Amino acid sequence: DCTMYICGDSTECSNLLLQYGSFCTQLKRALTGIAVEQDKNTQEVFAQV
Amino acid sequence: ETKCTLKSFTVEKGIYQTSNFRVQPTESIVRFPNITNLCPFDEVFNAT
Amino acid sequence: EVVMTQSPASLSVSPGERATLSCRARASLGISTDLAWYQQRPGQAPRLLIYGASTRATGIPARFSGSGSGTEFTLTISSLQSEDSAVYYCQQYSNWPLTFGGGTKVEIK
Repeated sequence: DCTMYICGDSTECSNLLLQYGSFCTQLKRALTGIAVEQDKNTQEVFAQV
Repeated sequence: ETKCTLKSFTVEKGIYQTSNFRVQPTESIVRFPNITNLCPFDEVFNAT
Repeated sequence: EVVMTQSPASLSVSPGERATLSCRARASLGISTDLAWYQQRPGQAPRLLIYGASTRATGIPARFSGSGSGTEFTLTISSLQSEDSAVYYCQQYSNWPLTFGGGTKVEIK
């Protein structure tokens, strides 16, 4: 979570962070892709019957 | 709110990580040491 | 500012007995011996008594003596005569609320 990690629940920090655009929409998507890949990896090996 | 996050009007089936929830404060407290006497700043800035 | 108190309000001693005057200033840090004493006889203009804590200016009779340092200052006078009946003051030339004492009117018994 960018908002909590970068900024200590401060409104001004969030207001300045919105100025950077989508630097976390990309960061929050790669981790979900990795999680989905990990979930598929364990199923591709054992679920064969 | 999910539609707002996805910047679209039709969302397909699935599970999405939308936002975060936090608990707001109830009040504010202030704690200070017990001091009452005034500081002697007049001697420093008004010296013969 | 710096405001000093001059007590007692009016001394009353017989001639030949030492008279003590105390001039104290309400300062958190103090005055550091930057005090002066003055004499004002009725009529004519006031005349200086002592500059600084102890030392006396030229033309002052040996009857006047000053003492005290830091925050308490005491003035002692010996062998009083009829010319010593006057209002006495005290000013501190340390800060810049330049002011005089509260006013002491010594009386001769």
